[PDB]
Amino acid sequence: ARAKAKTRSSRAGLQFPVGRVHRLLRKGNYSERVGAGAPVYLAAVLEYLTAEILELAGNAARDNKKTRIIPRHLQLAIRNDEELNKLLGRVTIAQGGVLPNIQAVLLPK
Amino acid sequence: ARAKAKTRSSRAGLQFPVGRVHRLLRKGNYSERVGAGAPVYLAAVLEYLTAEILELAGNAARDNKKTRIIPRHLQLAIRNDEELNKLLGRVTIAQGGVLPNIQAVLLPK
Amino acid sequence: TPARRRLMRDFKRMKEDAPPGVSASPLPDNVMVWNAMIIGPADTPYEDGTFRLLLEFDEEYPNKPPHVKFLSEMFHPNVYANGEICLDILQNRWTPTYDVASILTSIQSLFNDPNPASPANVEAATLFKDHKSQYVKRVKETVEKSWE
Amino acid sequence: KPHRYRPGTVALREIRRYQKSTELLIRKLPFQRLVREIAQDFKTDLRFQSSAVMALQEACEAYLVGLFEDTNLCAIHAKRVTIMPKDIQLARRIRGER
Amino acid sequence: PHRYRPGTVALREIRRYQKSTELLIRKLPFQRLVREIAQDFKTDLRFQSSAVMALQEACEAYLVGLFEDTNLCAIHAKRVTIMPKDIQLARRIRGER
Amino acid sequence: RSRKESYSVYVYKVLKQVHPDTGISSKAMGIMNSFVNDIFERIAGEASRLAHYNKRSTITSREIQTAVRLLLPGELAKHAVSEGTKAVTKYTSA
Amino acid sequence: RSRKESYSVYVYKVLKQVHPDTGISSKAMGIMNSFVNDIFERIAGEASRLAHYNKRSTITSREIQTAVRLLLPGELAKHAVSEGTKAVTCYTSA
Amino acid sequence: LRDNIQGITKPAIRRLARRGGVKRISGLIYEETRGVLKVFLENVIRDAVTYTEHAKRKTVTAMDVVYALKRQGRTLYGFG
Amino acid sequence: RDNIQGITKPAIRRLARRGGVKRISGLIYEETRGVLKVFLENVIRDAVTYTEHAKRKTVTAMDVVYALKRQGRTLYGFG
Amino acid sequence: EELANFRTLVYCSLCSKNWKNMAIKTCGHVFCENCCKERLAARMRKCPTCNKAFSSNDLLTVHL
Amino acid sequence: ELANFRTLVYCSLCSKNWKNMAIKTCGHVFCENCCKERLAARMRKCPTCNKAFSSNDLLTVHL
DNA sequence: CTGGAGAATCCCGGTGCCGAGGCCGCTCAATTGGTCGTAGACAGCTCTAGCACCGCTTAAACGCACGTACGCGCTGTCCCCCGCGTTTTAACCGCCAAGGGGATTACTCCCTAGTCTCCAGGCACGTGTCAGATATATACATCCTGT
DNA sequence: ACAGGATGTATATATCTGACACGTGCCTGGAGACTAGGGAGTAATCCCCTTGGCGGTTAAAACGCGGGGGACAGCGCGTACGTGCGTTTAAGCGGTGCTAGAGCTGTCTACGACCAATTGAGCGGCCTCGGCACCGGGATTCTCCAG
Ligand SMILES: [Zn+2]
Ligand SMILES: [Zn+2]
Ligand SMILES: [Zn+2]
Ligand SMILES: [Zn+2]
Repeated sequence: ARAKAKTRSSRAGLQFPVGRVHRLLRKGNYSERVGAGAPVYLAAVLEYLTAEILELAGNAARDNKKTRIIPRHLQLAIRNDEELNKLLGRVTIAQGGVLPNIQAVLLPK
Repeated sequence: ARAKAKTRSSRAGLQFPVGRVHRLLRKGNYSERVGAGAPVYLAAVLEYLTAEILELAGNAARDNKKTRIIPRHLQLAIRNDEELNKLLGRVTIAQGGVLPNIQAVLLPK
Repeated sequence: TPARRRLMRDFKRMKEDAPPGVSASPLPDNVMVWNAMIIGPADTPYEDGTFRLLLEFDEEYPNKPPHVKFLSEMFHPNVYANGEICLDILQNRWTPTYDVASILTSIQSLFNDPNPASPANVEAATLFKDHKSQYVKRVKETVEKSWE
Repeated sequence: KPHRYRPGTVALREIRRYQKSTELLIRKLPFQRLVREIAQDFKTDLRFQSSAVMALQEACEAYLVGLFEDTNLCAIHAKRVTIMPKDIQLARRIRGER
Repeated sequence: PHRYRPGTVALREIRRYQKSTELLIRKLPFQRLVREIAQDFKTDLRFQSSAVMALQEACEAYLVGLFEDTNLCAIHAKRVTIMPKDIQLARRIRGER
Repeated sequence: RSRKESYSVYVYKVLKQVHPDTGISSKAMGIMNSFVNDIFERIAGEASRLAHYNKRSTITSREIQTAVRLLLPGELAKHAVSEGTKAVTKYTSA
Repeated sequence: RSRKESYSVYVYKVLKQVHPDTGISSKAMGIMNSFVNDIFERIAGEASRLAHYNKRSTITSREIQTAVRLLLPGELAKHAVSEGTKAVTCYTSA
Repeated sequence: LRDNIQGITKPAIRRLARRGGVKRISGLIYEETRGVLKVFLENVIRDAVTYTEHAKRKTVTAMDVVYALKRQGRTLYGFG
Repeated sequence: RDNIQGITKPAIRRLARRGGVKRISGLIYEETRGVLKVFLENVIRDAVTYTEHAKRKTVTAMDVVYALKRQGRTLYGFG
Repeated sequence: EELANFRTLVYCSLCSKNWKNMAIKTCGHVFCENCCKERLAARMRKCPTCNKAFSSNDLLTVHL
Repeated sequence: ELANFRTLVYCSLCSKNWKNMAIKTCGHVFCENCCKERLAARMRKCPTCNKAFSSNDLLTVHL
């Protein structure tokens, strides 16, 4: 009978977990101690990046007249966005394929 | 009045310090606990690698009729050895220069 | 294979021209395993002892240093009790040119001339260097046990 | 009268066809046999998870497709449309693999 | 008078500069470039001389490696003269463009 | 009967918050989980290196902000820093 | 008046053990110290990752075995493993 | 198992090149593609087996392959 | 401004000579001094973020070394 | 016996399968290029005979 | 084969002094007497490959 | 350059199915509340080093004229790659079966963290001498034009 | 191909010099001894999933052939880049001066680790229906050869 438990994620207005991020920071052997705002900052950054990629992948899936996001749409969203492409330039996505582009020299004329 | 202190490096027949390596392992936030043989093994590996590079650099210095090793000889020794060149392939050595190689097409004929 | 070729050569060598006080021979079904015994060399407390050894070889002979084990108990500054010997030529100084006969000659020579700079048995080194009488008594008892 | 496309038309159409799909291009069973043969050189009687073999294959087509994209650029730089074994060598040497 | 054919002085320069380890860019004009590249991040920054020297060593090593790669590209294109197409091909293959 | 944790619930909440009438496959959810784990590891490893460089023993929000600046490029970092600062301010105010 | 640590004494001992009549410049010693620190960090970081992957909390000599095998190429790793094993055997025997 | 590199067939290599946007292909490119693939696989599997035998198990898991690829700077998503 | 012109034609030529280049076209001097400034903006931007995190006003050599290591271009001889 | 001696003199003492055709510039010994190269590949830069350190550039081929 | 070995062991020019001196420029091996005689007689060109040689290019060979 | 023929692609409709989406224990992980020691913020002081300026030397950058070597375009040949049809092979799928080995749980014991004391190896600071840089006069190797 | 002249270029000698190798005082970090607790090595058990095999379909691979498109060699031409020489130009070195700010020390307080109790949120299991992949069929477009 202390008080109703309010999540640190709901205190900061986030969807990603703050307690899980704090636990993963504490057991990952990153530092001797972990500050209070570090998990809040990291969860917000992760949620923002997830929202960005999901928005772009949803746009890509909608451009293909589909209602589910498959790895092809994630690959298209990442490789079409200049910022995400450089963020994830060394990443292979399973069942992702490539961007359709043919060199202008190979085209007939 | 307990016993005369013997270094763990002399007990293991090494020149590199075992105690300093153990301290650096313990203060590096690599793991919660550090085994007894880990510093002994790591110091031996470091000593072997330094011995290899120093031997090759001494060979390179004696090929240039000099008795003191400069960074040029270190660069030549590292880039002339096939194994060490791949071990240190992304390493820039200050004041090391390059190796003399001219493409056969550019040579006059 | 040239490895087993060399092993047959060493078979002929150790079967026909075995060095004094030593012997070695592979198994007829496996030239990769050799059981050996050495008669103690002269001018030693180890003299005329029957020190049996088991030698096991691989295809990396003689490119990589193989292992030789004693079939007899060991007590020596450069020899571990478990039959392992602190010798670079099979540990750190491996050479393809070294053969079984040459190895056995080196082994029998180190009986007369130990190299305590490479200590494997600290107790044996201490007895040999500071307590020569106790070391002699222990070696005599050990050689007697080798006979028995 | 037989009908034949000019050399290049079906190549362009299959470039479009294979740049739009996401399937695996190497046959799975021979790729698995190759993986096991290569693994025989490090440890005997190893066992492989199907997901591990699939991960290896997903890595291999991605690597080869990237290498061919670099090879096509080298070939175009040499002012031709046919990729040759020297283009692969140039691409692999510039990236730092050879 | 004496006149060397074009391609001999260049080869001697290649041999000369592949044998030394000196810095090939002048110190002061490089410091001035660093200090203006750094003034759009923070105003009135200060630099250690060792920091500027490390920057110069890194830049010269990077440019020398890029020139080796762009020479390989030119030789692949059956030329001996490098040109910006070669630099662009090298940069694109190494994943910098 | 081990229990394994993932980010599927939160990724699915963000998906329904962004595109309310769009779904996601199981193989795409695994890719998003891999992405979240990879970014978590990158930022945490960079913050640990910053703290070690500055002879600190605590990873605060300042170290994570600096790590985000070092990792994320261009405008992607500028928006992420704003989102992190807003979340920290709201958390401290609540 | 702070005291800073380096590997100069040990590198100089190894140098006089290998080439007894060869010296070394001051700038070459800095490069050797940087090399030693870089290799130490690589091996320690790989061993930490191995221990975390196997859900262990101790870095033993087996983790450094594996880290050396992963990092050093070809015969350079074969000789390094032998040197490490001999040192551990000698340390445990003495 | 022996001579399994020829299972990487000419049409498979052609399809891989077509996905890479290659219009026309020389006949000598196939054997070099086999060579490059063999080198890449020998590099990845050597680390995967090292991870497997450090854990003291006889089965190579997908996580071993993922770690071996992540160690080479070619992180792969979708397998854990 | 105008300090990119301090990277002169002879300096670029001798960098190419150390790289092994036989001859250089005239359109390369403006290409390499743009490549060099892109590289410098990439390195200095990380070095200054290290300095700001340290709450310093001077960019140290170890900050440059960390900025380079962060890009996979580790440098020996400065710490 | 003298034929066996000349076998030893002409053939590489290590391999005993090829003629001596590769000499060490530092210690004056001669072996076969194959054995010298595999010893270099073993990262063993010491003479088989005199154990003096040497390098690849200290190796020179010889004819007859 | 015995005659062949006598030719291999003894210097090609002299057939009486054992081959003990190597030439860095061409890799042939001869004897010190014959090579110094060549040098003193301005016969600084190789017996076999006619390559130039001088006192600096002598390398002693030991079995 | 402008039209038909044919092949491929695209668009629409009907059908099944299995995978995404929702829902219910329940168990463990997140939350709440005190307590305490120490990590880090803050203020003050020191003195190292970074910045600014001035003058002289001169090495290097810059500008111009010439000529030739190389980039580039055009042409022709032929061979090697491609498109296609037919036959051969083995990949793929479905099912069955046996067992090796991954994945847990208990238990114990031995290995390692933590603490206190001691002392010697390594660091900071002087100091002299020898390896190496520099200047100069060579003999020797190399390029280039005329032969 | 060959020879001589002119220009870099390697070599030996002599001289300075400052950086390295060594020696000394001291301190603090490594070593030795002990204690306590939990991390992991070992044994046992369970059952998931890896491997092996067999048979049928058929899709992909292999082989052959005809031809034409591009790779490559050769040749001519003209721009533009290397080379050398004379004229700025500003880099480099030295010397001096000023002061911002890096680095250290000493206090002290907020803050994160630790621990115990509590509860609710997400995980595993379990259904269920609609997005979608596929098959059938018609409409549109792209390529190619004849006109
Ligand atoms: Zn041989
Ligand atoms: Zn020798
Ligand atoms: Zn002679
Ligand atoms: Zn000759």
